[PDB]
Amino acid sequence: FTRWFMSTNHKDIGVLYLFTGGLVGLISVAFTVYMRMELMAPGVQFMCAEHLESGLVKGFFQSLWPSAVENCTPNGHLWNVMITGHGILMMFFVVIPALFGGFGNYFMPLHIGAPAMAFPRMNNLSYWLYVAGTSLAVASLFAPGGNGQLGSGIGWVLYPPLSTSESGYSTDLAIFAVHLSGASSILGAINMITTFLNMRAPGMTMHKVPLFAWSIFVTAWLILLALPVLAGAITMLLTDRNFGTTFFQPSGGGDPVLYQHILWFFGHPEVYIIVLPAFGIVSHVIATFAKKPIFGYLPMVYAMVAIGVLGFVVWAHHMYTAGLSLTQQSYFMMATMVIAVPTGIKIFSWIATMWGGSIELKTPMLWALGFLFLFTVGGVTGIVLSQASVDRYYHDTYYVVAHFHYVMSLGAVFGIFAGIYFWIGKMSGRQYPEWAGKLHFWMMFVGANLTFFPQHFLGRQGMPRRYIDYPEAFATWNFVSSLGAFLSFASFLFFLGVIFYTLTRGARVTANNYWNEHADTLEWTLTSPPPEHTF
Amino acid sequence: LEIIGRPQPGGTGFQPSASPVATQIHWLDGFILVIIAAITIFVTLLILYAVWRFHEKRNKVPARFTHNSPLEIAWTIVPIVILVAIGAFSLPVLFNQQEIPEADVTVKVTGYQWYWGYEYPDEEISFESYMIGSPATGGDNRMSPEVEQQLIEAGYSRDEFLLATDTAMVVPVNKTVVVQVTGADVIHSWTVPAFGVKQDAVPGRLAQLWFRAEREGIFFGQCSELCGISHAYMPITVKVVSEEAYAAWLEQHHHH
Ligand code: HEA
Ligand code: HEA
Ligand SMILES: CCCCCCCCCCO[C@@H]1O[C@H](CO)[C@@H](O[C@H]2O[C@H](CO)[C@@H](O)[C@H](O)[C@H]2O)[C@H](O)[C@H]1O
Ligand SMILES: CCCCCCCCCCO[C@@H]1O[C@H](CO)[C@@H](O[C@H]2O[C@H](CO)[C@@H](O)[C@H](O)[C@H]2O)[C@H](O)[C@H]1O
Ligand SMILES: CCCCCCCCCCO[C@@H]1O[C@H](CO)[C@@H](O[C@H]2O[C@H](CO)[C@@H](O)[C@H](O)[C@H]2O)[C@H](O)[C@H]1O
Ligand SMILES: CCCCCCCCCCCCC
Ligand SMILES: CCCCCCCCCCCCC
Ligand SMILES: CCCC[C@@H](O)[C@@H](O)CO
Ligand SMILES: [Ca+2]
Ligand SMILES: [Cl-]
Ligand SMILES: [Cu+]
Ligand SMILES: [Cu+]
Ligand SMILES: [Cu+]
Ligand SMILES: [Mg+2]
Ligand SMILES: [O-]
Repeated sequence: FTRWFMSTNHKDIGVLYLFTGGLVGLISVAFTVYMRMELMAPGVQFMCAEHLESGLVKGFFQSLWPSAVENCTPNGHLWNVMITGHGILMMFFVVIPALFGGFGNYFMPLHIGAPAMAFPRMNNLSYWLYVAGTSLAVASLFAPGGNGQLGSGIGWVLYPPLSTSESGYSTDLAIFAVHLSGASSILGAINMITTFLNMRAPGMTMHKVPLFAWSIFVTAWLILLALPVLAGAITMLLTDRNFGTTFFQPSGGGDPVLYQHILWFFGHPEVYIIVLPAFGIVSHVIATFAKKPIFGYLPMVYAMVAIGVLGFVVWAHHMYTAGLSLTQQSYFMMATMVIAVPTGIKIFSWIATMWGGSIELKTPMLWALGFLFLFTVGGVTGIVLSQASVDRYYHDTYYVVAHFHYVMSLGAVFGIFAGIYFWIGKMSGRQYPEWAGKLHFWMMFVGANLTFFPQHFLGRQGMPRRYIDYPEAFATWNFVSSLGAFLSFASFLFFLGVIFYTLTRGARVTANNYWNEHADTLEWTLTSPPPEHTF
Repeated sequence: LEIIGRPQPGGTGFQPSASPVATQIHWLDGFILVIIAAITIFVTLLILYAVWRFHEKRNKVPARFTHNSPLEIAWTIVPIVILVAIGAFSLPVLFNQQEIPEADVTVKVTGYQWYWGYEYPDEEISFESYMIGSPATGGDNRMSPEVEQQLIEAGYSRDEFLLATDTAMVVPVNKTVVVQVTGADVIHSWTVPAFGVKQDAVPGRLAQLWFRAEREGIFFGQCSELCGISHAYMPITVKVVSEEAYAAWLEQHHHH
């Protein structure tokens, strides 16, 4: 019923965010499949201008079947719209809503022994702002946009003057979408912080709070500083476009590079906002399935705090070729290298946790171990990129695409899957089938590596970002990358089948704690699912 | 001229170096690659070992330790040492890249939607450079018989489609070229992988890069900041030639 959507309980809101994030995730993943269909071979075969002469529905279906090059006038605007749509959905409407909005709202209060959150009504509103933002982002795709077509082909970070000169109002709708996302995140962040500070159970001191609850707390602080700054940046785009300002227009005395400083001041924190809750989940999962308490609890907390703090002083590593002085480049290179120490270290603590344990290779543990490998592969190419002299070559190439799909995209995704399998029995009263979870893992693991590892080669060979088409020499590794993407997609559809099965006819969960004694936090103390009123 | 600065089928490495700066990038990246491949193999082998050795069937009773000070000190300092080492080789390379020397040849480049404009202020030469196959050359950004013919006529082949332009930026070998880069409308980015150079072309700003090409040939780049519908379709061709051939090219442009 629609008694779900009016609920103010943190558990119901958590579930709403997870399902919604999953659905938006499906839409955005489907964009990537279409993207990889076009990148599978050189020459444009799918995104043909000829499909525009048909209707919106007719044109859609025609563009899913390949044409010969001689019958396909390349439509670069569509490429640009799809990738911008993919990026914006992922960065604002998928992974943070799932990790922070979803698991954050469901589990943090349980972990700190809070029976309710500080602002249940505000929490419900945060969800609705998320949905409204999502709707506007999607609406922008069908709105008068650049080049006399629909949608904005401007990149997820919306650089002016391109974003400010894009025609139609598609771009204004996208800016409004992002405002609504920021508002949702800010309300959530205020809720999380106040709950964490005022509503811990008697006895629950700061040094006894589980790592996941900490990860959410730190993330919430990052949101309160970072998101208001983004709101500034995008309002200035909005006024340049509609209200006669020239913040980013040289003719009026503006500087487009100013936008980049402000955008990236949000933009770096954004990635740590994405991954910090995944760190929390990994810590809970590894401890449970290694049957061994987390190694260095206090260093783990402090490493998270240090990463949070330092993530505000590294932003211009996204701007090494934008015209930064040699002094600026050198500083940001060094600040970036520093943050690599607390971050890359937590990896050793996770391995030390496993060391000497009694390891059970259940589905959630597989995702967690996948995380350790893949986050390392991604983090390590980050180090390469921090070196401005080498970034000269790699910037705006597929090497960067490989990096971030490695540390961030797949890190957040493997953390999300780890959480779902870890917690689905607890949330639903029904258990997933073990063989299917493992099959999902191996399919996703092989698929994702086949998709993204060859993109390192494409970048080293000089393939730029945001290209509908590419020189014939890049064909081999684009083909492999596309096959990987198709296999990952297959694994995701299988996953959705697994979730449907689990929720409709999964084995009944009868235990409060269906794992083992080393799942020692408070949710495993409650029934499965927990009662409407906990503690 | 030999086509040198281009991607090669199935390639996994950098494009060939044709400048001292590109050489430095290749060495530095190769050095870091050794290190990060070592770190990755290490981390991977530790996980796989721990899972084999401490599997629940092999280690039935788990340990309970949460500390190991000497190991924690080692695993904190060693990363710090690794990064200081990298930074020590990396910063000089960076300083070399970004300190602009005295120019033998000066070119001013302007990015437009969707083509590049070149000016040689010392020579009073200017021209525009469009992709072969763009609307400017009669095409619509795709291969066709006409486009292949134009590629042939210009001294290329169908394999250089998306890379080759109707006109090239010509420079003499073993001379210091300083390129001043700006944008006319939106941000573009001017780059040549073989030279180890990239610089955004921002409206309202004039930014500088340098290179010295160490061998003759043809070298390609592609616009590296999303700039709208034909971002994929406004590449860069540099031809490095003898001093005499460069002079000959210059005289061809002189109006008497
Ligand atoms: C999960 C989020 C996340 C994380 C954690 C990281 C981690 C790192 N990132 Fe990455 N980055 C992104 C998300 C993330 N990145 C995104 C989204 C972009 C591009 C956005 C866009 O343009 O669209 C980007 C782009 C990006 C750039 C700009 C590239 C360009 O545009 O040209 C740079 C430059 O320095 C960089 C550097 C680094 C570094 C040095 C790390 C380090 O923190 C990594 C630390 C290292 C590891 C985790 C490896 C494991 C280490 C050990 C096991 C031992 C430790 C030892 C040592 C460090 C020596 N990143
Ligand atoms: C979390 C962030 C995230 C994620 C998960 C992904 C997922 C994927 N990305 Fe994405 N990507 C971005 C963020 C992300 N991307 C960004 C920011 C850009 C830049 C856009 C720009 O240029 O402006 C980009 C750009 C980008 C490019 C470069 C486009 C270009 O430069 O022209 C490509 C190329 O193949 C690509 C491919 C893919 C593929 C095949 C997948 C996936 O198909 C991989 C397979 C993964 C799955 C099948 C599982 C997905 C699961 C979820 C999403 C969780 C859903 C939630 C729940 C279940 C609760 N992406
Ligand atoms: C003394 C004599 C008085 C002269 C007065 C005449 C004023 C001329 C207006 C200039 O504005 C032009 O408008 C075009 C149309 O809006 C633009 O074309 C753009 O839009 C077209 C479609 O409208 C596309 O076909 C083009 O490719 C694209 O460049 C073009 O860039 C822009 O400069
Ligand atoms: C940089 C990459 C590193 C990746 C991490 C993986 C390596 C982890 C090695 C852990 O080393 C163990 O630490 C324990 C604690 O320090 C020691 O126990 C010792 O101390 C315990 C704590 O009091 C006692 O219970 C034990 O009996 C006593 O053997 C034990 O000997 C030692 O082997
Ligand atoms: C007293 C004197 C009065 C002034 C009279 C000047 C009249 C002639 C102006 C021509 O304008 C050009 O039109 C092109 C064709 O429309 C545009 O190409 C644009 O559009 C093409 C087709 O989409 C793209 O391929 C190009 O890259 C893109 O620059 C180009 O920008 C624009 O300058
Ligand atoms: C003669 C053309 C080859 C046929 C291959 C077309 C496959 C298109 C698959 C589209 C399915 C949507 C994901
Ligand atoms: C650990 C991540 C490494 C990703 C880079 C792969 C580069 C392959 C090097 C090939 C060089 C061929 C000459
Ligand atoms: C090589 C011929 C030199 C001609 C020279 O006068 C011109 O480049 C100046 O306009
Ligand atoms: Ca294609
Ligand atoms: Cl509540
Ligand atoms: Cu960053
Ligand atoms: Cu461009
Ligand atoms: Cu471009
Ligand atoms: Mg750029
Ligand atoms: O980032």
